[PDB]
Amino acid sequence: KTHVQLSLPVLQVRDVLVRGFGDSVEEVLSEARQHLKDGTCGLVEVEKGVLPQLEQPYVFIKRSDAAPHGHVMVELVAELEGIQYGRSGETLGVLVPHVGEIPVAYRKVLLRK
Repeated sequence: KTHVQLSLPVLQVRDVLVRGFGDSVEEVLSEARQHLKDGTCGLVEVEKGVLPQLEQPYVFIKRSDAAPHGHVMVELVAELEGIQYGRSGETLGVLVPHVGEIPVAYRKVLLRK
């Protein structure tokens, strides 16, 4: 399927144990997609002071359209030293590995895969 319904655990930035997906734009997009497929991907909501507490390159989920069955359609955009790889809508948050952190909420998304 071109899209997959996912429910992403929303993590507090100070709880996150693994603060990024790797060391290159291509690696972090690769790893983010693998973790999204494996159900091992968390979401951190972006506010003042969040991104400097995480590791670049960043992987964002961004709204790709204006929401089937409650799931917002999203796609992945990576960022490294202020350059983004991808073009999409509003940021819903930054993706990180999930390794058992307790979430504060869930974000229902339809991921363009």
